Amino acid sequence: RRRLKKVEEEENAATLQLGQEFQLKQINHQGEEEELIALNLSEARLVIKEALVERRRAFKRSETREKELESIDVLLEQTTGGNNKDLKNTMQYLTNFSRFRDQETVGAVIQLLKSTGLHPFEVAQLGSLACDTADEAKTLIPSLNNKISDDELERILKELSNLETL
Amino acid sequence: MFFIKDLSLNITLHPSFFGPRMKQYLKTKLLEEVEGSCTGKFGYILCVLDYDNIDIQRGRILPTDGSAEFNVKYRAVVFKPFKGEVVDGTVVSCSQHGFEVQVGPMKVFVTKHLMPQDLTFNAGSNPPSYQSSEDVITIKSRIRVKIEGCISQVSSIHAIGSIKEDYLGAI
Amino acid sequence: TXPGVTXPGV
Amino acid sequence: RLVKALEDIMVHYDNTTRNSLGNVIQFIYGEDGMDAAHIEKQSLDTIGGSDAAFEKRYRVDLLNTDHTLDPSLLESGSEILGDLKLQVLLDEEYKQLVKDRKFLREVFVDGEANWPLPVNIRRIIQNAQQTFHIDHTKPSDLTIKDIVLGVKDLQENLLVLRGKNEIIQNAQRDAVTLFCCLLRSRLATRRVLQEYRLTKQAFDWVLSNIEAQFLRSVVHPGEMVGVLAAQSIGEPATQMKVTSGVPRLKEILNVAKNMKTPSLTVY
Amino acid sequence: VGQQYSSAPLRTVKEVQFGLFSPEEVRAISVAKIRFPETMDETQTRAKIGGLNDPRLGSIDRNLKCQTCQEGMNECPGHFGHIDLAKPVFHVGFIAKIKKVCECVCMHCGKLLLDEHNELMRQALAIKDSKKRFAAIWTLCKTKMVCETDVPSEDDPTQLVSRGGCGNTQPTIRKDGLKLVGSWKKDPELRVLSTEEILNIFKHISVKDFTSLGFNEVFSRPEWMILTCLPVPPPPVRPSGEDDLTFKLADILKANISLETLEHNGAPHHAIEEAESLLQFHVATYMDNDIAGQPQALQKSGRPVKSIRARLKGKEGRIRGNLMGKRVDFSARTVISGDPNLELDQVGVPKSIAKTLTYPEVVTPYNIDRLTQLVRNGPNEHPGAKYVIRDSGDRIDLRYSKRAGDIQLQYGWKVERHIMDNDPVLFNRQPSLHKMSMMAHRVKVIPYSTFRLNLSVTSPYNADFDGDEMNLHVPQSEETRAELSQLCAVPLQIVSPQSNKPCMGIVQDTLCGIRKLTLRDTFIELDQVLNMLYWVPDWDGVIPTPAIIKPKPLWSGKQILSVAIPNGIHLQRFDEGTTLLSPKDNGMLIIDGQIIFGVVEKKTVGSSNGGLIHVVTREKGPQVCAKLFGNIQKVVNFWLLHNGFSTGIGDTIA
Amino acid sequence: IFVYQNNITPSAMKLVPSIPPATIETFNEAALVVNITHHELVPKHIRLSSDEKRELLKRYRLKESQLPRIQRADPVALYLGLKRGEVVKIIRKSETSGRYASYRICM
Amino acid sequence: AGRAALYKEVYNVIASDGSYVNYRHMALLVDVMTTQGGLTSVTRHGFNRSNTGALMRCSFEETVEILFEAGASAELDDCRGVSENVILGQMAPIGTGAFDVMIDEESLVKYM
Amino acid sequence: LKEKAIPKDQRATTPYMTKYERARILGTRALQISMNAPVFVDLEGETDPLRIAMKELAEKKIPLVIRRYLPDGSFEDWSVEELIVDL
Amino acid sequence: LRFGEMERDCMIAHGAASFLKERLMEASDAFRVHICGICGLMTVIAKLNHNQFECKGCDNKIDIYQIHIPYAAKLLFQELMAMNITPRLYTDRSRDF
DNA sequence: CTTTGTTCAGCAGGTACTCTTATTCAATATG
RNA sequence: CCUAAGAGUAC
DNA sequence: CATATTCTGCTGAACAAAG
Ligand SMILES: [Mg+2]
Ligand SMILES: [Zn+2]
Ligand SMILES: [Zn+2]
Ligand SMILES: [Zn+2]
Repeated sequence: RRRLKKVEEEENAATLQLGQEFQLKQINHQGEEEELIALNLSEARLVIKEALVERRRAFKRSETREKELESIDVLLEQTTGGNNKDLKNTMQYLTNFSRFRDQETVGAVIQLLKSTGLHPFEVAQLGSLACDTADEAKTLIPSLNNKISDDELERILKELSNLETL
Repeated sequence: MFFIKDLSLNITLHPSFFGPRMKQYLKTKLLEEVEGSCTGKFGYILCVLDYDNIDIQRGRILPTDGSAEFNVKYRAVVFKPFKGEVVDGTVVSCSQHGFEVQVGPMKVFVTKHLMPQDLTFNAGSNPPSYQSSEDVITIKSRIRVKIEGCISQVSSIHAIGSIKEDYLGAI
Repeated sequence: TXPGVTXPGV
Repeated sequence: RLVKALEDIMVHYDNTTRNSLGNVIQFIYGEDGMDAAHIEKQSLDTIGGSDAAFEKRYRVDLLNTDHTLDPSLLESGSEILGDLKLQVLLDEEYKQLVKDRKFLREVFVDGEANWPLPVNIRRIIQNAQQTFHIDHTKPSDLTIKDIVLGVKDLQENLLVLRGKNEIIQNAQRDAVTLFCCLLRSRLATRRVLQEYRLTKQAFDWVLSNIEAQFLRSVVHPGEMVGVLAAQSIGEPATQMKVTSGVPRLKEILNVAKNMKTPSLTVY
Repeated sequence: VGQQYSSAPLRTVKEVQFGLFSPEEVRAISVAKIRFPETMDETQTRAKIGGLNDPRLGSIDRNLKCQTCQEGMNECPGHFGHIDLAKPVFHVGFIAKIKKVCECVCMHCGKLLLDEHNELMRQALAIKDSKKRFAAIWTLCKTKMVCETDVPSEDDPTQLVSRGGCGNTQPTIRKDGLKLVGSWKKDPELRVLSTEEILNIFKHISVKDFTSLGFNEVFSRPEWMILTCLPVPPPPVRPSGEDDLTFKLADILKANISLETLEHNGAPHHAIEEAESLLQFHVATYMDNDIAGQPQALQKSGRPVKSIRARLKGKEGRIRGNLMGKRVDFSARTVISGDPNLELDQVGVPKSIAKTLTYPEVVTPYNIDRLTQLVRNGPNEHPGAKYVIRDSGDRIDLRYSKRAGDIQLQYGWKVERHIMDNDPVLFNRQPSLHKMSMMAHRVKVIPYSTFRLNLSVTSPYNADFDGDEMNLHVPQSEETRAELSQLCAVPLQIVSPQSNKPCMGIVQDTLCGIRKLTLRDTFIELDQVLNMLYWVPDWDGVIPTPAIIKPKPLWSGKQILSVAIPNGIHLQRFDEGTTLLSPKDNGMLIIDGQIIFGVVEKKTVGSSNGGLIHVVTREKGPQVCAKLFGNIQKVVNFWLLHNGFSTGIGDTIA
Repeated sequence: IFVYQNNITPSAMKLVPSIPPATIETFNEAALVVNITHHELVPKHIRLSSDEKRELLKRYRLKESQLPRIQRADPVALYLGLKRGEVVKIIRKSETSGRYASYRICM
Repeated sequence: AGRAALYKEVYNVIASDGSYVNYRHMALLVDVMTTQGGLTSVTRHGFNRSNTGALMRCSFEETVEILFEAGASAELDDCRGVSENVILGQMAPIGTGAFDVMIDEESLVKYM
Repeated sequence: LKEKAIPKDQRATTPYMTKYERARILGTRALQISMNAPVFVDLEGETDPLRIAMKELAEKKIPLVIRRYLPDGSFEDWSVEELIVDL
Repeated sequence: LRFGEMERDCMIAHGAASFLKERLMEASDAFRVHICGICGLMTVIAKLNHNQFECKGCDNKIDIYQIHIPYAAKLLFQELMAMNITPRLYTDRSRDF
């Protein structure tokens, strides 16, 4: 409720203290509750590209890194206007650190991490970080300690590194 | 990291704007106002998803004013950094106090106190960089940084990162 | 009473 | 004091009369849901008169000669006699009129006939008579079945509460029961065919105007009936054995335990 | 210019949450610590820093901005200061409540006396509303004068269960002025309960205990009823000769400094107690100067000091004298006079009043021409405009702006112009006991110094013309104008919900004239018939065939009056002894808008149910009823003017 | 129902509330001489079942407290044995309409 | 029956001098006075004593005491009453304010 | 708000526009017309915004909906097009 | 002229809410004041030209609203605050009807 | 485990509007 | 400019 | 020689008393 000025804990991914508005379940615009899904770098990049191309088609009706950058710059200039410095920086950051190419690989990764039955934030971080070994991932993400077996995490990171392209 | 969240914004429309293109005006004014914006509550707001049909609802006339107050609900993509989170980035600048790394739409400043003693500043090389015994970190160099602090700023945020932990630094 | 014309009482 | 007490009373969109807290004061405004300004004094013909007079006024028999009707009253004056279904309609209509007579005699112990009711049926009947030029000699084009079914449908169309559940329907019937009693008192088969001599178009026009006026007389949600009542009570007090007038009103509103003239009535 | 644009979102207050200031909240919101009782420094030209008029609390001079918000006196709401009290004092408005709370909580261990183990405590705590809960808890726990560290078991009164009680003896607590005295049972020992120990016992009350007493965890804890920090209101609250609140705050600071010096330098407990009592009295009289028994804290001028409670309560207080009812602009008041030649819904407005009262008309392509013409006319002639409100908020006064040249109006601007004909205006006679005593009329500008209203509309107002004054309010927006014309219009108020009968009728000279006109003796020649027919504005233009054709064409009064009655009206009232034929010409029969028979008098055209007014307004609408009022008044007044009526001493002689 | 002659000793009043669901109702013979419900001022009172109360609150969108209140000491409430929370339907011969049905909740 | 007797008393007072007031006004008055299970007097100790909002209650009588009790009890005022909105200077939810007027984009486009 | 909104197919309020509803529609529409709002009716020379709003309402060309609030907070959306103006 | 209590009562009886509001706010005293959603108090330092809103104590700068209340209402609330009472003004419903 | 039998308890007074007239602590005391 | 008092007008 | 302070209306709630 009001609680006047209520004290709160400092956010910490190690403790997974995301926030009161970043809880696991969120009420959608339809009135029901959905699990808070978190997008990895490639998944978020694909979502942004789909949104921008859909906006471009709506306005119209009413791979290598360099050509990708040229195409995204042209599409960004064509679709939206100015004051997109943050958007441009985010887009170039995503294209530079693009862990995946297209829909098939990101879908396979997301369904595998769903089958892992883990926290959405942790699986998104796993899909974002290109770790190599198991203990390395554990020390990179403190929230993974005492949650999954060492062999399973190591093998799933092995398949993720296998799915790495270019 | 990147998330998708359900946001809502109140828009006040003047009586002169109730033409057949009212939906277009509302959709355009939602943009240029929240696209790529920054706030402490949700971090950065980058783009709006599902633009084909944004929920605008009915819209209430403010009494004695005539302006209509719409509560437009939409899906937005956000980038809120979090404490103790490892993320990739690109070095853009170095200085005496530390170096700035480009992570998405934000610049994270890692101070000289948050590096191992083997890594030291070097202004002799042009541009000035940070050189260590085994590796060197220069401009436009990929580096992984762990964010451990977030500072709210005006129309932007400057987080605090580190590479002191194991397997942190240039790849 | 009232007041006026508390209560009664109070 | 009265205005401050009643300042937050309002008629809401479900016709209940609620204060600021949402507490129900009346489940329907004025126990009939009617705007006060749309109420006129009208006479209930069923409650008054004698049983013989009541039968002569309302009872119509298609099979006997004591309470038969003149065949020249209506077009089918010679074919209705000997009918069974139309006699059933008359039987049930007169039974309903008798029930209304008993109910109204129960409601008003003194048998008072003139009471305030929303829609003035008499003026509607006179307007129809003057507009359609009732010659009072040509047999009426109306059929008795038409009269009965039209009255039934008109009662079905007098809606105060629009809900679609048994509670709201029961409340609607209870809200419109008295005006339905008046309507049946006025728009009877004998009275329509003989006293007024409506035609088919005139009868339909009468039904339409009654429905329109009743739907117009319903109280409008958002009416500030509390301040209206407080003012309508306080203002007459300004114009003003047992205490009366301003001191008695003072005593009543204060609910004083001690009163100047505590009197009791024994029957 | 009003208030400039603010980027903060605009919302409407949905809920008001009352409570108490925590001392830390006062210290957090305060922008200064007031220490010096002097309002002005030694220079006597500036506000002393740290004084009661600290510029951080708001600017006392128009020439200077507020030191905190850097805004003018127009914008600056004023920001509170804080006085850190040397010793805690009782809040005058809560002492009784405090006397109850300390009577419900053990004065040593700080716990509620009767826990749920008591039989009646389940009933008491089950109450929902906080006030009733606290009333029950007080009326049951006042009689208990021991903490009861060991109570019989709830399951059975055989074994004893020990709760968190200390077993001490609670004192009987009374109040002697502004202090509480406790008497302990003799093993009575009387001593004054210091405010510090009461605050200490309040702060030790458990959350569950004081939330069962009605207090809230967040908004109002019981220990916040004790004043340790005084929130100093800004100079907007006490504008300047200083205000009474300023002198009271100076006295409070003086007492605080005296107590602080006495405590620091060391003093006998007599002097310390005297200073503490003086501070308590000053604070209490600052918040409430109408304390029973205690003498009023007089001002320097020997008069009682106006406290905050005095400022709020009463007819002239804030709530009743400035919020429920306040003085409003765009209102006029003057003597009224009768005008039989005005319509029922019209009110006569003096030309000067119309030139003063103004309405803002939004400039639109549909009314640019006439608004421009009014702007050209200026405010010194009627009709005209008095102001031009620009879209930027700047206001052009039509006076002194003629030198710069003609003003070019733009769409969206406002022309604040004189009220013209057909402008809906609320019109009132006070006391205004009912809604019919406050009705929307249409302006008719007239060249005389009195309001002019129809004779028939005086009855709802209860207005005569023997010196009565009436009020005129002008709506300043199209929404208010429209709802005023569609809800409060005079024709719509003809039938009163007060008695479901018309409230306006034909009265005074028109009623006598209409009785004299409709007599069977009254026959009207051709010329007077033509004049009377022309006086009916909606007369269809056909001369009715005379009631008598030979040997001389004569129209009866009923025939001419029936022209005023609208077509399609049937009325049939039967008086005492009347038949279908009318030997006495009483009763009333009107068929198809023609008076068949009956003398028209109070029972027909007066404000009675079933009369002509009621029938017409229920058959043809309120507008036609007002038209009937006008037509009847015009024709009857013409006939009475050309016929004459009087009264004298001979009328009282038998 | 316990029907007494003059009065009950208060030492017996305290033990009147027995083990639930058993309830003891005390009535005075002098107070029971005249049946108040036959008075023309007293309208028709009908206790509502739990389903009927639920339906009433559902159809009118009411809460428990928003209903008109009837004390659990009112002579009619004692007459019909109303317990707290139960709603009585009140049938009244109104004069603007023939029948008016109100509802009062026991407190 | 107490409410019926109260209405009869009020009607007798009104009609003692021959004046007539419609049934529904006095019915509303006597229903308000008897809606709490007991006869509520039209006074500060009567209607003014009800959890109907601190701002409304104080505007009648004993203003400062009502404010003090509301502050001590941490009352929440929902601003559903006329007096609350009058004090706060906003459109009361009465008459024209008993509803919200809104705009239909689809209908407006449907016009042209 | 999805729970609050009573579905259109089972609204239970009067289909007739109330005097207060009509007054507020006329006031709001006249206020908008005064501020150069688009007109959806042809004008026959009228210049008063109030009578422009009256002409708009007479032939049902006002694109507003009444959100009638029930005492419990639930509301019904009645379009001015489907409201019957009998008064 | 005094638009007293019972004139307001007559306007309430007429059902004209907007005219009553215009009488009590625009005609007499319309005051725009800033509050915050954390504490309903009017202790919001609002530098409009610099476009900075800050409520000290709550330590917030992004949760500020503006309301239009009569200056008499603002003075009443400030006197209540001076009298150790918090008239916290909240612009959203925390309880259902 | 119930019985009477004295003594103290707390205010409000209708709605507007017009005008006039007096008055802002006295003076002894110290800088 | 404030406060108080008085006189008066319409109910 | 100039500023500073010394009429008109009641029922309970509470207190002493006790077999
Ligand atoms: Mg007079
Ligand atoms: Zn300021
Ligand atoms: Zn204790
Ligand atoms: Zn705050």
